Amino acid sequence: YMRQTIIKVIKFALIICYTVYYVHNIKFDVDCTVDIESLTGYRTYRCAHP
Amino acid sequence: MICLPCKWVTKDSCNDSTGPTGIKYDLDRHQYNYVDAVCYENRLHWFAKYFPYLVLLHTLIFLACSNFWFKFPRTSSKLEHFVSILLK
Amino acid sequence: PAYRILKPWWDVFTDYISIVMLMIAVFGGTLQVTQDKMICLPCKWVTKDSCNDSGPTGIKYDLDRHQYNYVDAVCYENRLHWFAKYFPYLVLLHTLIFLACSNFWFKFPRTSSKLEHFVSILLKCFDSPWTTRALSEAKALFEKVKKFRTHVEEGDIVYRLYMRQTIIKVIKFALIICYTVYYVHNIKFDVDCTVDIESLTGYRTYRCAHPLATLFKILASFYISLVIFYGLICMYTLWWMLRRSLKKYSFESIREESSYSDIPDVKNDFAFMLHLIDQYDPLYSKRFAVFLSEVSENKL
Amino acid sequence: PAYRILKPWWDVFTDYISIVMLMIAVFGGTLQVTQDKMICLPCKWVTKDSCNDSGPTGIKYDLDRHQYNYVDAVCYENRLHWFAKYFPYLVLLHTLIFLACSNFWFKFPRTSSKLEHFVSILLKCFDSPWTTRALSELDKKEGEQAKALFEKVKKFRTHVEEGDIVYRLYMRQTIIKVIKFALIICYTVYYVHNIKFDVDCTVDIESLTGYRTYRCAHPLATLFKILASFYISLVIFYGLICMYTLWWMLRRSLKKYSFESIREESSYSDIPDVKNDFAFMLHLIDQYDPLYSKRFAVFLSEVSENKLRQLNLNNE
Amino acid sequence: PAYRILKPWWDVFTDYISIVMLMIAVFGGTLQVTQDKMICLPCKWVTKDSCNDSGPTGIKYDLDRHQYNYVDAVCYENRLHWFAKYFPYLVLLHTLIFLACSNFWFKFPRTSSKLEHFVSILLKCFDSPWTTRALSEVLDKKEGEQAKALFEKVKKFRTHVEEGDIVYRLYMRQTIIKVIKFALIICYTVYYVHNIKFDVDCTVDIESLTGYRTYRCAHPLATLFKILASFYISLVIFYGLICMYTLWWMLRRSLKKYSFESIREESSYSDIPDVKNDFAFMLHLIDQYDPLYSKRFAVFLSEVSENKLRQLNLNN
Amino acid sequence: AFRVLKPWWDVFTDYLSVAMLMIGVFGCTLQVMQDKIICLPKRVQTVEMKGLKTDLDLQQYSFINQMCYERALHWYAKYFPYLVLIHTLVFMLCSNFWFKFPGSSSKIEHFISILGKCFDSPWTTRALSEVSKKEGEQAKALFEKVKKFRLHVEEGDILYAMYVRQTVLKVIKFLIIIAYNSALVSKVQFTVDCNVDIQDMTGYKNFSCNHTMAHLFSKLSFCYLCFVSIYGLTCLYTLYWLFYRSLREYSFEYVRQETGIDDIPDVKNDFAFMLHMIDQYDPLYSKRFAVFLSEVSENKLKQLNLNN
Ligand SMILES: CCCCCCCC/C=C\CCCCCCCC(=O)OC[C@H](COP(=O)(O)OCCN)OC(=O)CCCCCCC/C=C/CCCCCCCC
Ligand SMILES: CCCCCCCC/C=C\CCCCCCCC(=O)OC[C@H](COP(=O)(O)OCCN)OC(=O)CCCCCCC/C=C/CCCCCCCC
Repeated sequence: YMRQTIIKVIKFALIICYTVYYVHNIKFDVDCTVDIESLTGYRTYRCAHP
Repeated sequence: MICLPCKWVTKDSCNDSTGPTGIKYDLDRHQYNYVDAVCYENRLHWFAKYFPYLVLLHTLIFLACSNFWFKFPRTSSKLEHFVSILLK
Repeated sequence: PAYRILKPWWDVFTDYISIVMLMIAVFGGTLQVTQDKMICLPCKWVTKDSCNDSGPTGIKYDLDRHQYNYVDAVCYENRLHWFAKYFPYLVLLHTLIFLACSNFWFKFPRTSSKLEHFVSILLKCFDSPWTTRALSEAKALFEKVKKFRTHVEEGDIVYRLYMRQTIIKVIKFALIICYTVYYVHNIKFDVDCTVDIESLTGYRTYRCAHPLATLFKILASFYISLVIFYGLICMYTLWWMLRRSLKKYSFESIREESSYSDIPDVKNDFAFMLHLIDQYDPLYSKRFAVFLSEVSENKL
Repeated sequence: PAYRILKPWWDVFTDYISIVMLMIAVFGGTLQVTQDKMICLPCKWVTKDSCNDSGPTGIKYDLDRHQYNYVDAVCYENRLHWFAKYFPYLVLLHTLIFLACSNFWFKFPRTSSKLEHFVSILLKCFDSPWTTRALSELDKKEGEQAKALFEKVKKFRTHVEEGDIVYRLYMRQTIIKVIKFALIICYTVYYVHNIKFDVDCTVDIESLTGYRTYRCAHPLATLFKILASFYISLVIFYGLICMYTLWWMLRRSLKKYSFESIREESSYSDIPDVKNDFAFMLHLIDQYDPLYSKRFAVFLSEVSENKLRQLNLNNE
Repeated sequence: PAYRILKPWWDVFTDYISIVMLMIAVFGGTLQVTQDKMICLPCKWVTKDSCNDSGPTGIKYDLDRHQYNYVDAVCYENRLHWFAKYFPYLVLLHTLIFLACSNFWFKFPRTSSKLEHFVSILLKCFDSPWTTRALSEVLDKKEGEQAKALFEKVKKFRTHVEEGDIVYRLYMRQTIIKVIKFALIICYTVYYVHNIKFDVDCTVDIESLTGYRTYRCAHPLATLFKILASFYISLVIFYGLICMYTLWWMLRRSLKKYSFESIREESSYSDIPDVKNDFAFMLHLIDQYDPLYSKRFAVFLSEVSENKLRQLNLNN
Repeated sequence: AFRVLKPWWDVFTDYLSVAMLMIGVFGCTLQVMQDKIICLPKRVQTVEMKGLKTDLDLQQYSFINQMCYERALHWYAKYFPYLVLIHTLVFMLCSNFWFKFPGSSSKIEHFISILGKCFDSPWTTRALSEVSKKEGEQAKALFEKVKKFRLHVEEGDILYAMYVRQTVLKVIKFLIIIAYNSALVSKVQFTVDCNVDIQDMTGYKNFSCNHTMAHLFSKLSFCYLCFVSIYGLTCLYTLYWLFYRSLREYSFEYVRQETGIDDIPDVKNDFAFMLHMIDQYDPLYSKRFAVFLSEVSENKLKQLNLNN
């Protein structure tokens, strides 16, 4: 029971740290530059993530 | 990811420079789908793509940690003995 | 359930009619959610805001696909009749209220407690061995029966709630039939929409086809038929609760048939649920008579 | 459940047939919801309001996708036969009527009460050990349960012979099922050929599209024909079962059951020849298992009651 | 349910195989309902009703989306083989018929009554407290009465079931049907599994509506409907082999004659006769499941054990 | 009781198999999606750029998509979840392979019945008190039962060898799965160069495609590989524990060290194997069941019953 509690609390710490750090990268507007000009004709696109 | 190309570019960036008329990109529907798939795979952040699966993995590990002592035989035998004789 | 006997043939028949009404309501609801739409096409030629129709070659409209979707959405919102759009939700609401009216006689804790007490004592009398001996010719059970009689003859709340439920279930039937019959002719396949989106589309008037109208027609007709059945059942139910007085029950036939003639005339809520018992099967009432007569108590 | 004892082989066969037709009704309704569209292409050259049917390059119709959808909806509504559109709904309604007619036996409160009482007394006679002990030819609790059970059986026998409501109800149910089988077979056999893959529609929407006659393909028409053939086969089997059930009711008087073989086998030779509804439910018992009537018949003869009371006097 | 005892290892193996076949049938039916189609592209160069096949730029066919949909529907109806279209429905029907053959034993009312009564008395004998004492070789009044009633019920049930064999006949017929249908399924599925092709050359003569005569079509789910079919065939083979073994188990030994020499020689009760017919068949089924049930039941039918039970009852 | 004879590694492998089955089902539902691969032809005919017109219909694009899905996408990237389902089904079937055998089940049930009834025997506590009436007759009967068990189980060695066979099957299946999955996991790529010859149908011959769920299938394959690796590590530890100590020989000398009576013998074969099972479960069960093996203990208990 002790070990389960420490494992759960350290995993909570890791989860909250990485989720709070990376939660701001979910954006509606994404600028992509993927170098597919040979197949499409344009290089940079402005995508919307619904 | 609904992707629309930037008609005018300036140093790998969109330039953003009598009635109004729509911009003609001359792209097929399938070229649009190809662009959507490519930019979704490449330039969307990994967190946005794999947030629900990471959440599911974290919750499964949490449930396994909360129910490990119920399934581990060395502790489960003691627990069932305690519960049975205490209830009865 | 526990009240498998307090529900007569009209109650169970209306319950099954309510179940079939509910499933057609759910089917219509998923019908309206999933693929319900309307395909709208303008009249190209015009004569006083109409279309004239002065080998064959297709008519070009110069409309984008999104302009067509906009015309569809605007005409669906504005010029499709609200009955053709919210018929399944109205049916679902009506059936939910019908089921609530049917089960409020079960769910109210005072009436639920009274019904469970009567059901428990009736079942334990039905499985009791002494009633067979009495009919051929338990003291604590007899005292419990007397105490329950004194408890339950005080008020007639159960009969009053049943009466109120019957009145709601018949007046709601009347309103449902009136409004559904009056508005069932507004579900048309072909409609005309004049929504004034000329600044966005270029056309004023459109002819729209509602693909699920005819189904929503016949289902509604089907629904009407079911409602009629419900009402007819409820109609006779009103007769069953107006021809005879259910607050007073006479044990005359049973006390004449049985050796004991001292069974009193039961009144109030006891009389009402014993009338329900007699409607279901007279064996239970005939058997509970001998657990009430004080002469048989003296023999017990 | 407890009514499984009263259902002979025809009833359970019809129940499984009915659940199968419900499965095909649900499948047909789901497919009619999801993919019951049709693809309509205009006839480029119209001859006498018809289609002339007269390197290669594709034909240009100058029609938008939305004009095509409008043509599809209009011709699906107008020129597709009503059977091809409402076959699964009709099948569902027919199967629901079959289920209601088969289960109205168990839902009508008078007949349901009689049937439940019969099942209860038969099951408690099965559980009674004294019933087996008497047939093999004293415990206090066994004696109490026995005396209660014989008094129960006399009371039930006096109760149930009054009216043959259950037998008449079964007759009406079988008659309703067979006439509905006849009507279903007639109209479905007549109208199954109208489900066609290729149809021609003429809906007069030249004002909105520009073409008068169209040739339409119904992709679900062949699958609906297969489902209709399956439904016809299932209804034929159900109807044959109904013919056998009606012939079973009309072969011998089910309101007259003789225990002559049973009382001839047993030592008790005074089991009365019961009649009416009790005879009917006992005939159904014989259709399920003759052992139930075999072990229940000892509760009706007066000699068995005489020896029961003699053994009670010996015990008391 | 209660009939888990009567199902040997082959029966539960075929139950799992039928469940798996139903699972792949549901998967194939879902794919067929949702995304079964074909993408048909016209052949610009035609030669003897076939495609000639004589920077780069695309080929303009001048066909609308709806002309393409019409071509797809017509060449799916007319030129794609019926096996590729209706394989999920065929496997669903075959699995349903196999399950019906398996459970018709449990649903037929006469055999259902026989099996239920046999299972009930076998379960109450297996849990009878007197069996432990009898195998270990005073009696409680309730326990003694229960033991006496159980002995008499076993005797009368043996006399009741020994008269005729209807359970064995139904099992024989079900195994024969299950192997015959397996042979037919394997034959026709093996013959028609080669018609599931990814590339189909369709020629439907809709030149008046489209402008082209021959089209080449891709059936996207063909390859999947190939491998699943192969998987299905594999399962059927397993099923058939199991059924074949069961058929051999019916024929290598007489299933209507059971000898208690494995028990009456070991136990002191050597007076046990040889039961026959249906009783022998269900006892052999128990021996297939677990010989312990038959061993513990075998003491309740010999008369020496009856004598010693009556002696113990008298001693109380 | 079939839970008691299952050590921690067996429950761990069962839960890993359940997770692998869930992964396979998720992959199959991923394969349900209609839109699978998206293809565009190659070499098609403030700087302002303009789109490249391929002059293709939607049906031509769909035909190219299906042609490249059938003849250019790797078979692993299309049929990975079905292989996962098959492998996890075989893993689940072989998990209880030594459980389902008839003789194995009979001896396991006899052992657990004898051990459980010994565990609620008062005379076990009586003998533990002695070391550190009617129940005497019950203990004598249970001693004859233990002797019957010794005559019924120890003559064979089916259980240990069959368990070794099942563990070896698990180990080799893990090896094969890891091998071909590591060999073919690189085939699940996003960008695929499709080179079908449909030039007579669409006008183009070379196409560049993307598998839309290539990243998700790669993640699923890596998760399945991690699950199979954990399964293999567990089975390798099981093999090490099985072979490092001879489960045909259980030395009761550890009981002899603290308990004074030395008459209990060293069991062999199936008895020793199942006693090692119960030692992995709970060593108190074995240290308590040890006292029922001696003959001079039976003589004492016989002496006690004689005095009573
Ligand atoms: C009160 C009810 C509450 C429950 C409602 C829950 C909503 C349903 C949940 C599932 C969501 C999926 C719906 C997706 C809709 C959008 C997809 C789309 O664009 O579909 C296009 C297309 C529109 O055209 P077609 O239907 O071809 O028109 C042919 C004309 N006859 O629609 C489809 O292809 C169907 C879309 C998915 C439908 C799945 C859900 C339908 C449920 C069926 C209900 C009946 C089931 C049992 C039938 C009973 C027997 C009568
Ligand atoms: C025995 C026969 C039983 C038949 C029962 C069938 C049940 C389903 C019947 C209803 C059909 C509903 C039609 C829905 C069509 C809606 C529009 C359409 O064509 O959808 C295509 C669209 C394409 O995918 P997107 O998510 O856009 O992919 C790109 C973005 N990621 O979605 C689809 O693939 C189909 C849409 C839902 C249809 C399927 C619904 C039920 C699926 C069940 C899954 C079965 C998995 C079984 C798991 C284990 C397998 C071993």
